Amino acid sequence: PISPIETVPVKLKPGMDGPKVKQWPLTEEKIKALVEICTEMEKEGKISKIGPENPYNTPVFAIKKKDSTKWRKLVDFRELNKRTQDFWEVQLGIPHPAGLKKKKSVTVLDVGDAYFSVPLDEDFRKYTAFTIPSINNETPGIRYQYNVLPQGWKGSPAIFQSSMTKILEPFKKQNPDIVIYQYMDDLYVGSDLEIGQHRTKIEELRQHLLRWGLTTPDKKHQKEPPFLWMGYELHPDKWTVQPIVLPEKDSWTVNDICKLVGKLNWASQIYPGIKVRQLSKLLRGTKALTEVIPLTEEAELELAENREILKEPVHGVYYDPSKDLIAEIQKQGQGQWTYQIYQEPFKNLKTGKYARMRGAHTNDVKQLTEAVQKITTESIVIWGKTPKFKLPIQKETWETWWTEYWQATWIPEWEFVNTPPLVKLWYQLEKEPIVGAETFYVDGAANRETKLGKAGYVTNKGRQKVVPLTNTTNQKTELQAIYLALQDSGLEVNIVTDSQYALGIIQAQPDKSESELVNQIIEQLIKKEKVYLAWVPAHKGIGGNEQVDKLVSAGIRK
Amino acid sequence: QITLKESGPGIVQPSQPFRLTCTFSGFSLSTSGIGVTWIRQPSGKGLEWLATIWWDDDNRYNPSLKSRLTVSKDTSNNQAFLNMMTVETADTAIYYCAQSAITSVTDSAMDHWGQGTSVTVSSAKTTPPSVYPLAPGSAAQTNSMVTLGCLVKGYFPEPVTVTWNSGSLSSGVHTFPAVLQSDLYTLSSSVTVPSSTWPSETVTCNVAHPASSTKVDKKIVPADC
Amino acid sequence: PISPIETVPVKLKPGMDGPKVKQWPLTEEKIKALVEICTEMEKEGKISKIGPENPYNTPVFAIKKKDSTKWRKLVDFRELNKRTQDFWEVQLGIPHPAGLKKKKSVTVLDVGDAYFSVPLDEDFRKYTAFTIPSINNETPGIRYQYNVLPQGWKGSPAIFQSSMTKILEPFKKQNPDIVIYQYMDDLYVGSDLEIGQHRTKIEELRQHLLRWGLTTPDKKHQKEPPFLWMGYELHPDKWTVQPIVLPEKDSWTVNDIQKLVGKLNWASQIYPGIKVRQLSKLLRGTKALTEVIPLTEEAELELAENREILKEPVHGVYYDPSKDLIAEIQKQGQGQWTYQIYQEPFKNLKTGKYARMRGAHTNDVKQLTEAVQKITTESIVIWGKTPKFKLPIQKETWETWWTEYWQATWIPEWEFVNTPPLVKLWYQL
Amino acid sequence: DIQMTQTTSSLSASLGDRVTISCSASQDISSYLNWYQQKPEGTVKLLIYYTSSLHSGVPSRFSGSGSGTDYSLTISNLEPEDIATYYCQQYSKFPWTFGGGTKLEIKRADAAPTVSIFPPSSEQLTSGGASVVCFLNNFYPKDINVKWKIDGSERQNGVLNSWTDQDSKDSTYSMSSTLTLTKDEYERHNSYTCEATHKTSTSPIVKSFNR
DNA sequence: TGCATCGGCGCTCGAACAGGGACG
DNA sequence: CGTCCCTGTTCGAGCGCCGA
Ligand SMILES: OC[C@H]1O[C@H](O)[C@H](O)[C@@H](O)[C@@H]1O
Ligand SMILES: [Mg+2]
Repeated sequence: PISPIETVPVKLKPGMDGPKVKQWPLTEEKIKALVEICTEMEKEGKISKIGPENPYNTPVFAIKKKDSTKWRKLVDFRELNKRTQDFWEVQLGIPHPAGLKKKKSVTVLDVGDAYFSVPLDEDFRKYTAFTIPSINNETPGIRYQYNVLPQGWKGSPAIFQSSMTKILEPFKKQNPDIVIYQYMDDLYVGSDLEIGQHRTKIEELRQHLLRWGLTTPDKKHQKEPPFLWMGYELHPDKWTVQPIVLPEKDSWTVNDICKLVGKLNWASQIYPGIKVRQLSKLLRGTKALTEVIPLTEEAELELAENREILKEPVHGVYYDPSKDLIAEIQKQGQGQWTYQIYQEPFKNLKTGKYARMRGAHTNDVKQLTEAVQKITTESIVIWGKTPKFKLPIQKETWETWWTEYWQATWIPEWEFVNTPPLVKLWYQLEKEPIVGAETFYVDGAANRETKLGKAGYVTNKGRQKVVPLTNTTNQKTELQAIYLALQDSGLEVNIVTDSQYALGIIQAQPDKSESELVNQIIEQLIKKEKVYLAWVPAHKGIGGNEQVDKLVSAGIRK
Repeated sequence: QITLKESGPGIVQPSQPFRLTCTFSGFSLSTSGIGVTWIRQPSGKGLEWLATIWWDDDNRYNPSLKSRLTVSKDTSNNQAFLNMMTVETADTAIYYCAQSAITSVTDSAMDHWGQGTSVTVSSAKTTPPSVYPLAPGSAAQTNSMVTLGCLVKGYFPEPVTVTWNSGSLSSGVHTFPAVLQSDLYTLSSSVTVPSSTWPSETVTCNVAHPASSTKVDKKIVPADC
Repeated sequence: PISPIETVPVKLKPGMDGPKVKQWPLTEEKIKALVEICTEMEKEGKISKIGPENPYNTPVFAIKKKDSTKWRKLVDFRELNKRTQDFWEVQLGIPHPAGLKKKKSVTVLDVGDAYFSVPLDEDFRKYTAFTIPSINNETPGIRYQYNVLPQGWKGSPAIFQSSMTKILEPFKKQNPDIVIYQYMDDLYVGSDLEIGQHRTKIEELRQHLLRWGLTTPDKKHQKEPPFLWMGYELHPDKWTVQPIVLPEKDSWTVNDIQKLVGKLNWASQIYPGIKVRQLSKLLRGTKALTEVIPLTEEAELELAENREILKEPVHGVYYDPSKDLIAEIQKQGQGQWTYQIYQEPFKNLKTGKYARMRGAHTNDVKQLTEAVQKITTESIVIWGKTPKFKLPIQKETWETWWTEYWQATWIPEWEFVNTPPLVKLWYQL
Repeated sequence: DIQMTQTTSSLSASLGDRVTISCSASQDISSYLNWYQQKPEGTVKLLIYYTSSLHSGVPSRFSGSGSGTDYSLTISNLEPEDIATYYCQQYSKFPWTFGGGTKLEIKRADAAPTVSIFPPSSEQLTSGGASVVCFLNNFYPKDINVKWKIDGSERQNGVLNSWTDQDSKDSTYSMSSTLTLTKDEYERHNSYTCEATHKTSTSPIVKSFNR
């Protein structure tokens, strides 16, 4: 039957009226087809014939499943959806097997006719009016309207979900020791009761739901591990992600790449370390979808490594509350990062990967932080607890970094795990002006109306240099000057800029960047033995600054 | 201007209870941070924390004794009390109360102390001392210094006051602390006077026992044989 | 139902809608507490279950107050407060006591409860919706909304103000020397009484409030050290400014002179007559950094002089109550943190240095959040307004832990910045 | 239950001297230890609060030093009052606990005990009892040892002892010791020997008598 | 002869925004 | 001072994967 839950009130967006969309004609066959379907639906309470005064309509056509040869009613709710008020979606994240606990007995159920069992707000119904055209030009079509949650309507998910929550609500207050993972119309139920006592509860539940219009068809797994749930197979002590086969196709259009990387990412959750930083860069560059792209071997390497892993069968385990969480990070190919979350050593719970790069110029200490931050949140989400970390960075490296960085930072409890490629700061600016090295007073400039400018140093030892540049800008140049001073220099030097932009990028102890100029500057830094930069308020006259200023403002200033 | 004074029964039947009262002036048990602490010091032994009653009745008891202890107060009268149930001889000690006070995030000490109260646990009944003289025997006096003594045996309770020649002698005197013997007290005093003085000049020992309202004299006549 | 009182209508700033801010993750610990506080708030009918039909949201979390050991629900109503600023600020703004800054001791009472006894304008309710997350997303979110004035919403103190003034008439007339100021869910009480007598008058206020409905949290006072509870009182006198100071080197190399010039230069924007020509001359040609330039007598004349200009608070700085308040924090290292509060740039209204709680645990995040609370408290006390924080941290790092160290009923506005240690315009040695 | 230990319990020094007493904890008490002074009379005062803070009115020659598990009280330069018993109290955790106390004394040239033994008074004997008193007077240092012997045979049944406190003026000690026998057990022997072994004479100072 | 809707995640790209400076 | 110009940050779009 139809549920007796009070209906959730639905409005149209402010100032908007219902959909008045024309119905295209249909084949005499398609029509009579719909006519069957709708009469069944009308007889089942799902829809009801409507009056002439109803001015709305949303298209309806029918199509058949090639395998069944049976037709199905598809209603196109795009305009209603466009006009239907906003909701605050309540499905806040998808559950994960990793967070499940081991339970004595377990059952999974699925509700039948989910949406079609929940009443649609009495007042919103007229908008769902649709027409199934008359065999001909003869009579106005047959008008109908929805009395339940329409398939493909904007509010059916949020509303069925809330509805299901209210329904379970009482049953849960009376059975606080039976976990019920409620995902849309699927129910994972488990408890630590005896197969008997348990079944006597699972029955009690289905009954309660029936009383509410929710049917629990014999498409329920009873004492049936593997339990097929949310895309995984659940076994008593281990769980598996249902088989993941990647399109091993001949050629590769960008779109094919997405379908591959996405599939891989899905795998990153259980298959230890998956690199994708590789073939993913393919998408890069303004490519149109169908357009094929030459599968770089750099990318070929990935796929290779990847597939290799996916070949090896793995699994994960359930979470035991007493034994705290352990998350270990691994450093991968530059940019990439893998991790495994476990409680008992080689028994992983879940495995994932962090590969985003925040900022143009960055560095492995940062990325490691960024990695640890993500893992934390993801844990809070699955276990509501933060984990203990094992990181490839010695307490020492960290001590220096966080202690000297001007930004505040931290990492929750952890310990160093010796297992390279370890993370370490590659170079280090000096704290004091080193004596026994020149002092290259760098600088640079450019003209906004020409795209070109000069940029070079003027050391204390009367020395000069002034390379000309086109397609740059103060920032580019003042950053360029500092580059020269790093080549035209011994393994010890004092540099001096007037630019915070430049100084800032450097101090961050970057060890990778988006622009070469800086990758090359990082290169020069990891190569010295004593670099030291000091800053000076450009345009004031300070020491060897006027020098380089006029020297570079040559044909831009006075 | 802060003072504390312990009061109690001084002598208590075993298994019975006693109630000590600390009367203080100069501060209030109402002022946040303040509290009164009870300390104990058995005869000859060191300090022992008993309990602390705080301005917010969030009292603390010494584990070993929480069972027979109860701290309390009458804020309006600046008094604090310590009840002790079923006392045993081991409870015989001096009991102090001390103003204790939390002043900063770090400072918490027992700022001022009282002089104590002597609680004695004994089923003994008040008994006056038996006084016996002490005069050397076989080793008759020589032209040097002689040492006469006095023995105050089996009395209860304390104290006894021993002086020589009604206060006249006080230089070579030594009155030793008493000891328990069959739940009774026994102590001696010794005097060392030049031989040219005794027996040529009487040397008597005066023993006073407040509790029994007695006073006795013992002339130290030289041992005849 | 709670009060026969007629609800005062509130309307969002024209052209702005209600908050549609998403609910962030929550540790089991907080959810459990959040669930319990909400279930019971529901029974007593202060909030009401609601579903997807309500398109608004504000996030919620809870903090276990070190204050009283009892959990405290916290709804981050910053969006909503911003979207309804004409109501609680211009129209029914609660006046500020100049004198509150001047007391020797000032205690804070959490009087949120007072709010649960006033109906919230029936229409305005949809805007206070919030959702409760579930570990591992075992179920959808549980939503609610308020019927009584919510805690943490700037509207409440504004509305409840008539009732509050009434409630305090007694106590305030029998203590014409104590100062009381209401800022959101708190009551700032300040006296010049000896601490012990202060600590008492507070309990007395706590009483008067009780003899009137208002309950206020029981603060713990442990007997074992540290006697943290000794900090409860605020002392607006140990509240001093941190001026900028020019070093004092024995001999000044090039390097030093340079740095002394940048800073003295920077400072020139704050203070009037900071002159640097005379002193830069000493660095007149392309010299090597380590060269011990001997200080001129012409120069020295001013180094040791500008510093005389650097000993008195930026002159000509007015506090316009009509404007905002910004605060910047610089991680000076060694658990050190400095801060400036201004409305306009370089016209600071206050500069100071939050030292460091011994319970810093070598956790910058923890210390910053503590610094942000400290400075916020100072702001409320001094001007009765919360500053917007330019925070020296990475947004996504701060957002992962700040709640773990938060211990306040309010939440100030904040943004993130990444400005390197240009010049220690604000530091020492 | 944090046991507090002051190892040195009895300590002799001299006016002018600088002294240091040890107080160690069973576990880091984070400088939540106080120092108490207890004069020979028994009145107890507070010297230092919080490892090393000088309680008001306390002479500026007292210093608290210490941390974690180990702490030390340091009396600048001894005056005659200072010669007292000292206590350390810990307040990191209840139950509050005190050290064992360190008695600070006065160094004096050594001195042998002036032994004297006494027959059982006539009166005591008349009643039916017999105590044999033996005084060990004004000797130094405190550590002395007595030994009874009857007709050469050593006896320990009936011997009660009493030690005095360092005398205030002459800085010495004294000791009573009383062997209590029955009137007949006394009259059932002849030799009564009191033997004092003191760190002065490698030979025990003896004194005896024969009823 | 549409295969919707809602949610979470990954990847990229490209608005929109917020300082520091530079020209006028 | 009013523009503009140059970055670096953030966040949503548009695809894909997975769930019902
Ligand atoms: O009031 C100042 C000081 O007075 C006393 O000496 C207290 O023992 C101490 O804790 C307090 O800090
Ligand atoms: Mg420049």
